Amino acid sequence: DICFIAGIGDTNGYGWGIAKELSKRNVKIIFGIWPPVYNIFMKNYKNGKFDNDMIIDKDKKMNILDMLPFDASFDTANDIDEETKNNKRYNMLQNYTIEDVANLIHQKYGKINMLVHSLANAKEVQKDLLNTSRKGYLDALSKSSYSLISLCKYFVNIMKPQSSIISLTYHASQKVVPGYGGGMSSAKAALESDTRVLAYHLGRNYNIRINTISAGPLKSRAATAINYTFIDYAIEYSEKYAPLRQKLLSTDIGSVASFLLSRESRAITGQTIYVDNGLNIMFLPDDIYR
Amino acid sequence: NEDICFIAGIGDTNGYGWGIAKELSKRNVKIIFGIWPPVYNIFMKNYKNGKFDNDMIIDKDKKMNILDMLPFDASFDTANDIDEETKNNKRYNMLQNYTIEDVANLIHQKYGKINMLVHSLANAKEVQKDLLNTSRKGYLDALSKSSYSLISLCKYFVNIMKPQSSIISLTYHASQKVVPGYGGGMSSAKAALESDTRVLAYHLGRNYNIRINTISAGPLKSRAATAINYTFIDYAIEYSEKYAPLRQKLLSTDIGSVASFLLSRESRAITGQTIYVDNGLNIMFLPDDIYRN
Amino acid sequence: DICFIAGIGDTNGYGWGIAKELSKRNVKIIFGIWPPVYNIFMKNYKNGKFDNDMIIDKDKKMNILDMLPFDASFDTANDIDEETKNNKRYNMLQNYTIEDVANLIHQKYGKINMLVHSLANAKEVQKDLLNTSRKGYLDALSKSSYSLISLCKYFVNIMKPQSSIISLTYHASQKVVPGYGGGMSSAKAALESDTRVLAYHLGRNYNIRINTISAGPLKSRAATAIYTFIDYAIEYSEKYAPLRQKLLSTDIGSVASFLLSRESRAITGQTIYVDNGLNIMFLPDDIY
Amino acid sequence: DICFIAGIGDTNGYGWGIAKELSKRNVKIIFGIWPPVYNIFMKNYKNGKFDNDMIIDKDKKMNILDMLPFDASFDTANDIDEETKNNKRYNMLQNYTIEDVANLIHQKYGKINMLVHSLANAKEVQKDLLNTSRKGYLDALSKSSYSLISLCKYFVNIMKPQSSIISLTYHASQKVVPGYGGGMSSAKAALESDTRVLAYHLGRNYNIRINTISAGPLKSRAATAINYTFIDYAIEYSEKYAPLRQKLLSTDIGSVASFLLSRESRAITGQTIYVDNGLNIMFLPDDIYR
Ligand SMILES: NC(=O)c1ccc[n+]([C@@H]2O[C@H](COP(=O)([O-])OP(=O)(O)OC[C@H]3O[C@@H](n4cnc5c(N)ncnc54)[C@H](O)[C@@H]3O)[C@@H](O)[C@H]2O)c1
Ligand SMILES: NC(=O)c1ccc[n+]([C@@H]2O[C@H](COP(=O)([O-])OP(=O)(O)OC[C@H]3O[C@@H](n4cnc5c(N)ncnc54)[C@H](O)[C@@H]3O)[C@@H](O)[C@H]2O)c1
Ligand SMILES: NC(=O)c1ccc[n+]([C@@H]2O[C@H](COP(=O)([O-])OP(=O)(O)OC[C@H]3O[C@@H](n4cnc5c(N)ncnc54)[C@H](O)[C@@H]3O)[C@@H](O)[C@H]2O)c1
Ligand SMILES: NC(=O)c1ccc[n+]([C@@H]2O[C@H](COP(=O)([O-])OP(=O)(O)OC[C@H]3O[C@@H](n4cnc5c(N)ncnc54)[C@H](O)[C@@H]3O)[C@@H](O)[C@H]2O)c1
Ligand SMILES: Oc1cc(Cl)ccc1Oc1ccc(Cl)cc1Cl
Ligand SMILES: Oc1cc(Cl)ccc1Oc1ccc(Cl)cc1Cl
Ligand SMILES: Oc1cc(Cl)ccc1Oc1ccc(Cl)cc1Cl
Ligand SMILES: Oc1cc(Cl)ccc1Oc1ccc(Cl)cc1Cl
Ligand SMILES: [Cl-]
Ligand SMILES: [Cl-]
Ligand SMILES: [Cl-]
Ligand SMILES: [Cl-]
Repeated sequence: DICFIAGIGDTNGYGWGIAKELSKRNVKIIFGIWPPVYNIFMKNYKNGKFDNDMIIDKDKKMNILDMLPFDASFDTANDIDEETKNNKRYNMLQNYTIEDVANLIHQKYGKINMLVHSLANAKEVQKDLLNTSRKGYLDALSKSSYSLISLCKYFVNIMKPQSSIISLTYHASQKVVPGYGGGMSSAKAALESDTRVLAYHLGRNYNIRINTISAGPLKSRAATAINYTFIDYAIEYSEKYAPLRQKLLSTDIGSVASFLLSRESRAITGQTIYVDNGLNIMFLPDDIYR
Repeated sequence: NEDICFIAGIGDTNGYGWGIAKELSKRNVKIIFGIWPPVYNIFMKNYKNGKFDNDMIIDKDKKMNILDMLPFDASFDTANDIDEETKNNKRYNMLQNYTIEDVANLIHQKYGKINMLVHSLANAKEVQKDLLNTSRKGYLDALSKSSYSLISLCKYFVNIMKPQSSIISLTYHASQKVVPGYGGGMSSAKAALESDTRVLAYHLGRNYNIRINTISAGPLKSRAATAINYTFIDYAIEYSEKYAPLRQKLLSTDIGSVASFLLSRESRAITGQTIYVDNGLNIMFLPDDIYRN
Repeated sequence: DICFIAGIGDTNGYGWGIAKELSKRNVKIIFGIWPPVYNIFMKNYKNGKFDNDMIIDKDKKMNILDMLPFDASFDTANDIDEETKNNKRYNMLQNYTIEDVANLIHQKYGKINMLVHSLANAKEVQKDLLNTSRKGYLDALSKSSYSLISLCKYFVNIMKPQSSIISLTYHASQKVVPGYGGGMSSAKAALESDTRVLAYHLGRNYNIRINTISAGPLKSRAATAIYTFIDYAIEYSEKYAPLRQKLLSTDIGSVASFLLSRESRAITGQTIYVDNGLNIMFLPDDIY
Repeated sequence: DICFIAGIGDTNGYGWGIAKELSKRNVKIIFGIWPPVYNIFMKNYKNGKFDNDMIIDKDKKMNILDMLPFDASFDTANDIDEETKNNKRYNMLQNYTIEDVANLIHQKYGKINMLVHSLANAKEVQKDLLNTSRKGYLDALSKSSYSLISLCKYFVNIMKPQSSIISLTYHASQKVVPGYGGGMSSAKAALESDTRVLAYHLGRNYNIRINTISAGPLKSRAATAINYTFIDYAIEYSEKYAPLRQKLLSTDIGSVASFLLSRESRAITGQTIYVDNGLNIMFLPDDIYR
């Protein structure tokens, strides 16, 4: 049981919660870390900054097999642009394209069992969809949607039959969340549809499964960066109006992904699964209702 | 405390209830069967003749463990709802406490409060009839037995369940897309069960911190399935094994594994949901003939 | 073109709005009027109380072909219960069952081509779903959902091919609306599913189309009989729907009239939202 | 009432069917024609090759207000690349960018009432999703999805009160259609999501409505160019298994588009309306049951 988790930058996101929960099941875990934060992550980890965040309970802490620099906007080394080659954080680093990381993992560890796509990006997220530029829009689809397909395409050859693949989405794909701008809504819409199409292909040709988890709000780094703030309203609305009022943890999403990545979920594929305390089911805020 | 599950809708070892039972016991969850009185005795005779002994094996070193088996009719909420004919029925008279209220109270006396509840049952007298030609009594019977029964079970079991408890039912994709042959208001009853799962999840969540979901299952050759009007169930299985993204035979235990996950605390942020456990066949639009190789 | 419109009690509901819009397209309209309110309706009509409400524009007035008593609880006269036999409001009336009304319409005007189901009922609507009784839930399904099926079964043989059928639903079927109790949510969910299954059977065997309009909130008599629920619903919708305009009964009538016509002949089994776009929204807008 | 129809390259598509049904309600019609096929269209039209296809009934025939070159690849003139600029079919054409045509329509005809998006393109449609390149994918999203956004953005300030917008999508967005490759599934998924997001911003800022029609299969030039071929299979299945067994015509979609573009439909926005003889509602083939 080896899982590659792409899209860990710190201990505050969904990627860390998935790591944690899978570690609970003695899955070996490999982090794919975006190069602009790689060296920072590695320093904090080496200086024990996350040690407390690695604790599960009395007698298991997390065990991280490897941490690799990983940029899912580049499929192969030939795709790396000149702007990126001329960026100091990327220059120390090698083998950070989807193809390169897949080759490295395979040669180093052999075939793996699970894959987590826990990343997204969009230059113009601050702009509403109507005022998003073409370049901004396509950047969102490239980083947040296409990335999954290419990840699947390069990883299928290094995954065993009956492996499982997970991505994270948001309900803004399906119902309007003002503030979820820059084509991110569009990108999550595509990702949930592509999950179906990929499940057909991965199912039939590889007996590999793929699903997506539509998560509720978490104050991760990426979330707080959208412009108190958007995420703060989102959390507070969720905790007020969700069927289950308890605070939503990265690790609640971690448990469901760990189930979807295991053979326990073997008759589930191509699905969007809501791990959001049931908020998605509500139509009207509850205020007046006695 | 400790995990105890009531599974309403076990009439033999060939249905989803038994798969859920088997997967729950795998996880050392205590399990009580709710068995429809018309088939209660036949079930109890086979269980003691050892006829389920082989179906009860989990593996070389594990066997299922059944805490209790009770007569249960989800047609009746209380004793006073029991009609004249059923009273005169000899399959029912030597059996007591089989109304929804009664079985809850009985379970709560013998064992105290439970953690888990599975609704694994449906009935519809005119299932063989198309929806357009299904009578009012036919339609209301389907809704009564397959949809309202879940609501009543919830209502009565809510006060004998611990907080953080979980509830599941089973549904079929016929609710959302047209399956001819799924007659007699069964389609309508699953549509309602899926809608009711959401509304119940709101009320159960806010007031008791209890979760409820439904599993939309692919085809299984259960006793009931073979009672639908080749036969319906054989085409469904054959079609699904041919056209689903995943070609494996769908097993009751595949539903049971997912059920046990939804019933456990690993799914604590999931509620009100319809979860597809059907090898991904729901995601397909057209048959795959021209395209495949 | 002749349309039977089941579920008119007054000018303030969706049925009247549909009637108004159909009459705009020269469709002849037959009202199915629930017996409790039949007398009152015919009295008010006779004394000219609906005369302003019948004007479409200054060159066109609604024309109403007939007004027939109608209770969708009863498939045949054999189904009428003792309580109803003790109701004077019914004892003075005839041919109000689904079977009888279809026969009467067919005997009187021949085959028709449009049918509108604009009705619902549930005795325990004030009770949340969890504390709704079996009798109450089944009542909601019987009156609000099964009634569509039976209306279809009885009208199919007095309808021409290329006919069209419409009912009204609410988004409580698909997303939680607290206060929409009694199993009304369950009934709308069943109606939307049955709309698909009926579309298949009616499509292949009769070349007949059937769809459901999911309407936004309107301050009808039945709505008010449920802040109050309906004023909350309306305020929220007007606060948050993509479109600010007040939702009018005739905005539904306009879509119903399109769906009932040949212009929508490639559309069947569909739930069409006519609600100022409210259904698309996730979160309140305020801070944004 | 004036409608601009983006995506008519011949009389065999849904664009033509919409133009026909709108002309039937005396709407004035402007075509946005892709420059690569603009000349041949103008030749064919000028020679009478479309006269029979312009016949509506006994006494009415289509009346076209204008026919303009138009490429939804380019938002403004500054976006046009040098290869395109030198291409023979572009270098005598002008004002064919999204912004330029909007401004041309405006000064030529004043403000308009209706806008139809009836285009799609994807350079790698013959490749299944998993095997689609990043560039192909983004090209599908750029031409088939982002273009709607850009059309909206440049047109809103040239639209009259009570204006309405439609585009055309396909059910492969929601359920798997093998063969609908190249990220077209993805693009249609984006389009349907974006239709909701646009409906919100357009409704609240401009009281403008936008919907999408999910059409059944039509033997158009674009459909034939995909691939039993893909389209012949799709039509055969639709005609055998739809609740309504009848040939699906471009005017069937035209009729719905006309409605949605009109004031009869003013309480409808952000929706995906299925015009497919009810095929979308079916689960499995019908063979056994009958
Ligand atoms: N946080 C929430 O409230 C929430 C809700 C719904 C969905 N999601 C989704 O969960 C996933 C993770 O988000 P999160 O909140 O955990 O954010 P996060 O900041 O913790 O993780 C996002 C990660 O993406 C990485 N990344 C960005 N661009 C990349 C690129 N081009 N190549 C490789 N990596 C890149 C960043 O380094 C970062 O570590 C995303 O898909 C997000 O859209 C989050
Ligand atoms: N078999 C399938 O392919 C399939 C597919 C989708 C959903 N489901 C659902 O799974 C659930 C169980 O079906 P199954 O396939 O295991 O068949 P099954 O024959 O094993 O289960 C049906 C059970 O319902 C019980 N029952 C019927 N009426 C009852 C009543 N009034 N009161 C109490 N019990 C009653 C019977 O004892 C019977 O054992 C049902 O809800 C069904 O709709 C089954
Ligand atoms: N008003 C709204 O906000 C709204 C919103 C969404 C959906 N709807 C739906 O639209 C339809 C019409 O409702 P409305 O709000 O216009 O209310 P309404 O009060 O105008 O119409 C309800 C009618 O149903 C009739 N009725 C009740 N029981 C009947 C029976 N057994 N047989 C025949 N008629 C019977 C009543 O006489 C009444 O005239 C209903 O299905 C309702 O659920 C209404
Ligand atoms: N034909 C079907 O069975 C079907 C089914 C569902 C949806 N649709 C959708 O309907 C719409 C119309 O398709 P159609 O089948 O009528 O095919 P079509 O060949 O008539 O339409 C495509 C048109 O778009 C033009 N075009 C392509 N790229 C362009 C761009 N760069 N800028 C401007 N114009 C461009 C082409 O010249 C062509 O005329 C598309 O969005 C399509 O996806 C079609
Ligand atoms: O998808 C999300 C949804 C929410 Cl409610 C919060 C954070 C999310 O994640 C992102 C949002 C925008 C960008 Cl640009 C990148 C990421 Cl990771
Ligand atoms: O729901 C089901 C779906 C399938 Cl594919 C097969 C069997 C099913 O179960 C039933 C079907 C009809 C009746 Cl009357 C009772 C039951 Cl338990
Ligand atoms: O469905 C409805 C939805 C809304 Cl928002 C308002 C009124 C509605 O109509 C009804 C609601 C309950 C009952 Cl018992 C009967 C009817 Cl006619
Ligand atoms: O969307 C469509 C759906 C179908 Cl069934 C047939 C044709 C369609 O339209 C297209 C499909 C692919 C490309 Cl590249 C361009 C276009 Cl216009
Ligand atoms: Cl936005
Ligand atoms: Cl049926
Ligand atoms: Cl309620
Ligand atoms: Cl594909």
